[PDB]
Amino acid sequence: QVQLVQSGGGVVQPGRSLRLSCKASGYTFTRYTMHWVRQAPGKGLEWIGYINPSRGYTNYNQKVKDRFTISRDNSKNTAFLQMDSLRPEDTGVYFCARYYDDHYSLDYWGQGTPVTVSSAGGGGSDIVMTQSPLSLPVTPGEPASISCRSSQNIVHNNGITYLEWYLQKPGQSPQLLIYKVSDRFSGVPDRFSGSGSGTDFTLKISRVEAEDVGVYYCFQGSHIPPTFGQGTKVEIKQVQLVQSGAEVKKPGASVKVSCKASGYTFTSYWMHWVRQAPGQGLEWMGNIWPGSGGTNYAEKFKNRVTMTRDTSISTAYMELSRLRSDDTAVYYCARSGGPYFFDYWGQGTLVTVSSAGGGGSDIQMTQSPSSLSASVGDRVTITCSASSSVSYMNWYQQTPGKAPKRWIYDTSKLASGVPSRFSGSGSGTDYTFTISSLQPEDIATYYCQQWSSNPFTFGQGTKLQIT
Amino acid sequence: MQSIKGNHLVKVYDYQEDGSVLLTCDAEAKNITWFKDGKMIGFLTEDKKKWNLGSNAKDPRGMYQCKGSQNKSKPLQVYYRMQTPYKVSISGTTVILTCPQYPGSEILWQHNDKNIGGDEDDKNIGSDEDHLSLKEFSELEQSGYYVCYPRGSKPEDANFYLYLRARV
Amino acid sequence: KKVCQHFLSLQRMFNNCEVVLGNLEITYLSFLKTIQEVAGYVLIALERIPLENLQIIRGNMYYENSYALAVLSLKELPMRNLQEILHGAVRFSNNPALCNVESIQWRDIVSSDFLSNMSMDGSCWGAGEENCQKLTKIQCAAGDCLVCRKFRDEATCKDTCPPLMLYNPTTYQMDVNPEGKYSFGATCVKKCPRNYVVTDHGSCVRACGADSYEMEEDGVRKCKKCEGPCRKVCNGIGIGEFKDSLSINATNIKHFKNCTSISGDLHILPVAFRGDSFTHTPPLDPQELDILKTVKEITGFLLIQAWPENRTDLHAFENLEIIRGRTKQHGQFSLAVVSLNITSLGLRSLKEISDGDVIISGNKNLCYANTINWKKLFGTSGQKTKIISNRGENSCKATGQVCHALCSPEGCWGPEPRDCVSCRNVSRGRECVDKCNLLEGEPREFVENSECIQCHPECLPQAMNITCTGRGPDNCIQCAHYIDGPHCVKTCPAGVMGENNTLVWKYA
Repeated sequence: QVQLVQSGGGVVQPGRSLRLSCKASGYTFTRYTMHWVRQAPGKGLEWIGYINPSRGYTNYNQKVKDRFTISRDNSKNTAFLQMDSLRPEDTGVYFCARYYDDHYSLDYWGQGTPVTVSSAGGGGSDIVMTQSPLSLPVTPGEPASISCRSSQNIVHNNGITYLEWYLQKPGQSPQLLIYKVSDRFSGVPDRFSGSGSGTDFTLKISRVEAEDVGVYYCFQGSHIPPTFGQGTKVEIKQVQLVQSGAEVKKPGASVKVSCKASGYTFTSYWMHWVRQAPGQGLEWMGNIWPGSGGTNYAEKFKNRVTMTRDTSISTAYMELSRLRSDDTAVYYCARSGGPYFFDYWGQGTLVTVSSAGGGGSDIQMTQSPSSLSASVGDRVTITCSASSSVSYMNWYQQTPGKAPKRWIYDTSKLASGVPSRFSGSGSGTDYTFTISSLQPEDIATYYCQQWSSNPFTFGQGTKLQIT
Repeated sequence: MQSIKGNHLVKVYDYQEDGSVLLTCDAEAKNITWFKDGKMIGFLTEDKKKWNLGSNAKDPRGMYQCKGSQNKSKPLQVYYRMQTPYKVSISGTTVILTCPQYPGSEILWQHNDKNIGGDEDDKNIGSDEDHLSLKEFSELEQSGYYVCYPRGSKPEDANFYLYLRARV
Repeated sequence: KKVCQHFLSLQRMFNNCEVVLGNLEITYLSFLKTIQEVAGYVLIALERIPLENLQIIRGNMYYENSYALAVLSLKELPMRNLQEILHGAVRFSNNPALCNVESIQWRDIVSSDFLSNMSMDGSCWGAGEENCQKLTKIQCAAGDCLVCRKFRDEATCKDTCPPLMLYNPTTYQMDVNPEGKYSFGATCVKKCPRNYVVTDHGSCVRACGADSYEMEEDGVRKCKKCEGPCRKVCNGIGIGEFKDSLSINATNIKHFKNCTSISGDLHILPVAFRGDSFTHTPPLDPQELDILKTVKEITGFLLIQAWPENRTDLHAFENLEIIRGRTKQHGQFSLAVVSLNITSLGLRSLKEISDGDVIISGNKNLCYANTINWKKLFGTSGQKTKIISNRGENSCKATGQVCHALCSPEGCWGPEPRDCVSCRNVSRGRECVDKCNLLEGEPREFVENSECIQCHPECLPQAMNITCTGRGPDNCIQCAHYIDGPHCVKTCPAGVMGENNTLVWKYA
C-alpha cells in the first residue's frame, strides 16, 4: 500500500525556520512527482508546489517561493521541505501527495502534519525597546529628552546596563553616541547626555544643532540578541571598513554583500553585521570573529544567512541565500566593540530585491454551495467554476481530520473504491459534482482542483452535512 | 504525434519510395491551402492534396501548416539534416533539443507519442531543464515526431509538433 | 561501628551510626539510640528523643562558642548517658518543654568549662525515674575505660595511638613504627580503614584536598601537602564551560583561579584586554592576569596576542611548564606570542613545547628571543620555529640587551640571570650564579648536577673546605649544633617513643 508520511511539524515562533520530511513508501519514489499542500484552519487546500524526485526539478507557489526550499532524498524515499522565516500565516496542516501523471492527479495524500506559527515568548524573543517619543521634531537649541523603555529589565549579570543610543545621520552609517547609559563616546560632544535605570531610560540633548538631526535608535545589550528599538527620528519643528556596492537580486536568490576592513586587525574585533529594514528598525543578524570563522547567527534568519570571512584579504562576506521580498535592507557592517557595541560602521550595501506577477491570476476555482445540508437519499449537486478553461477537473474528499482523497479524476473518472452514486461532469470553466443518493458516511468537505497550470488551484470546499 | 487532435493536422508522409518529403493535410478535402513560415506556399484545388517539400537531401525545414475550409491548423516544424520553434543542435553524434516554451515548470518530452527523458536508466537520452540530449542519435530509430509539454498539460495542446529527420 | 557527619537523609545516614566523628546536629523519629561516643558537638534542635546512648561529647566544634550542648524550645529526651562533655561547655538553653532536667544538675556533665556553662529554660537525670545521674567523679569519662579520654583503640584508654613512625636508634635514625597505628576517630588502626586516607596529623580523614594533595605512596591513599599549586584541572578556553568562549574573558578569568593544568587552550586575544561587547565581558583588569600564573601545563595552543604593556615580560605565564598541543591553532603553532610589547619573552620555565611549532613574531621590542635554541624545546621532529621580525639582532647586541654572560650558550629568554635556558656555570635554583657557595657564601651550598644545593640549615658552613657534600644533614660536614649519632640533628631525642613509647634518653 502506497504511503506518504509527513513528519517534522510543531509549534515554532514566527520568523523561525522549519524543515519537514515526507517519507514515501509503497511505490518507486522517483517515478512520480511529489507535491506539498498546506491546509490552514478554516481555509481550503493551497498548493505549494512540486518537486520531481527523478529530476530534482522543483516548482513553488510564488507566495512562498522565496522562503521555502523543497528537498528530497532518493536514498531515503523522503522529500524535505525547508521552511524559513515562518510567519503566523504559515500555521496549519501541511500535506504531501503523490502525483500520478497518468491521471494528472494527486491520488495518494499523506495524513499531514500540523504547523502552528506563534511566538512562545515575544518579550523573551526580543526585549521590546519601545522609545517614548517617535519622530519628535525639535527646534534648535532645546533641551531634548528621548525616553525608551525595555520590555524587561536591561540589567546584565555583569551589572553593566549595556545600553546605547546610536545615531545614523540622514544617508549615513550608524555611529554610537552614548558609550553606556550616560557616558559619552569619544568625539561625541557632551551636548548629548542621557539617563535611565531598570527598564526605563532616556537621553538628554540640552543643546540641539543641525548636527543632532537624524534618528536616534536605542539598542539593548543584556539580552542575548541585540534588538534595536523603534527609533525616534529627531527632526526640526583610523580604521575604516568598506562595505560593497548596491545590488538588486531576484526573489529566492542570494546576495553576498562584502565588507572590506582596514585600520584594525581584522581578526581582532568581531565584525557583527546589523541589518536595517526599510520602514523598520535595525536588527542584529550575526557576528563572526574573523579570527576563527565562528558564526553566531540570529534567530530571525537562523537558517538563511551564512557569514564567512577571508582574513587573507581583510574582507568579510555575508551571503544571505534564498532572498525574500521583505529582505531588502542595507547591510551596514559594523565592528563590534569593547565596551560599546557597534563601534565604527561601513558605508552600507543596500540590496533591494523585488518580484514580478508570478502567475498572479493563479486561475481560480470557485465551489458552490460552501456548505450543504441534505437528507439521506437526497441528490446533492456541487458545481465548480474555473476562472479559465481547465482541461481536467478533480474532486477530492477530506473528512474532518482526514487527508484529501482522490475521488474523481479526469473530470468524470471515479477513483478506486469511489461509489458509483458520485458523479463528476463539466468542461472548460464549469464542472459539477453530483451525489445521486446521500449516505451518512458521505459527510465530509469536497474540494475541486485544477491542474492545467501551476500552481494547482483548489476550490474553497463544500461542507456537506446530513440534516 | 500520429494524432491530429489539437489542430495538429500537419503530418509527414513517410510512404516515400524516393527520398522526397511529402506533407499531408488532415482537413475536410475541399481545397487545401498550404503555408510556410506564415506565408502561403500553395493552394491545392481538389485533385492532389499532399505537399511535396522536395528531396530529403536538401534538408527541408520550416513551420508548415495547412487550411481547408476551417481556420489554419497548428504548425508542424520540419527539420531535416541529411512563434518560437524548437531548437535543434547537432554535435558529432549527439542530438540536443530545446523546448521553445520553458516557463520553468517540469518539462516532459514524448517521442512518437512515447515519453522520453524521464528515466535515468538511459545513458544516451538526457533531459536537462528545457534541453533533451540524445547521444548516439539513431537516424532510423530516433527520428520522427517530438513534442515538449509541462507536467499537468496535454501534449496535443502544445502549440506545434516537431518532425525530426537527421543523418548522423 | 557506623559513622556520620533532609530529615529523612539524616535519619538514614544517622540511624545506625554507632559513633559519629562529626557532630550530633540533631535539628527539627527515635532514629538515634546507639550513638556511643561523639568526637564533636551536638546541635540538638528537637519532645521524645531517646538519645540514650549519647555518652561523650568532645566539642571538637561549637555552635557559636564552646556550644557543645546547644538546645532550644523534649521532656522525653533521656540523655542519661550524657555524663561527660569534654573540651566544651553546655549551652543548655531554651528548655521550655524539658522536664526532669532542671532537677538534675547541669554541671557535673562537663569539666573545667563552667565559665561558659549557661543553661536556662540524689536527683533523677531524665524522663522516667528508672534513670539516674550515676555520678562517678563527685581515663574514663562515661562512668580499661568504656570511653577513653583521647584514644581507645580496642579497650585501653590512651591519650595517643601508637605512632605510624617510631624512631630507630638502631638505625640511629627516626624510623617508622612496625606497630604503626593511625588514629581513626578515637581508636588506633594498623590499617587506615573506611577508605580513609592517611592525613598529616595521622587521623585519616576522608577529605584532605585543602592546602594539600592526595598521594598514593603505598597501598593506602595519603594526603600530601600541596607542592606549590597542587593538581587541579580546569576546562580551558575551547573545551567545557567556556567551549564557546573566545578568550580568557574577564567574566572567565576568575574561574581559572588556581587552575593547575588548563585542559583546553588559553588564547588571550586582543578583545579580552579590550573587553568584549557582544559577549558581555567587562575589561579584564590587567592585574587580574596574575590569576593564570599558577598555570603549570597547557594541553592546547596558547596564542597570547597581547599582554599589558606596563609589564615588559610575559610574567603571567612564568610557570608554564609543558605546552603540549593536543590541538594546535592553525595546526602549526604551539607557543604563539604574536605582536605583543614584551621586552623579553621571559616564559621562564617552558621546557617542553611538545606538539606544534612556535612562532614568536611581531614582538617589536623582544630581543632575548633569537638566541634561544628551539630544538631542545621542540618535542617532536616536525617542530620548526619561525622566530621572525623581532627586535633587530644587531641592534640588540649594540644596545647590550644580550644575555648574562653567566649563561650557557643555549640562549636566554630574558636579560636577568633568572631567564637563561642553562648556565655557563651551575645554577642556584631559578637563577644561575657564577659560583656556588663552595667555600665562601652564607648559603654555603653544594653543587649537584650543575645546580647549587643549599645545605641542611642545621649544618655549620666550613671555611677550610666545601661546606656540605650532599643533601641531608647526614651529608653535612660541619654541625655546630648537636649531631645525632653519625647524623647531625637539631636536638637530641628525649621525649621519643620506644618499644612501649619509651622516652629514649639516647646520649647526653
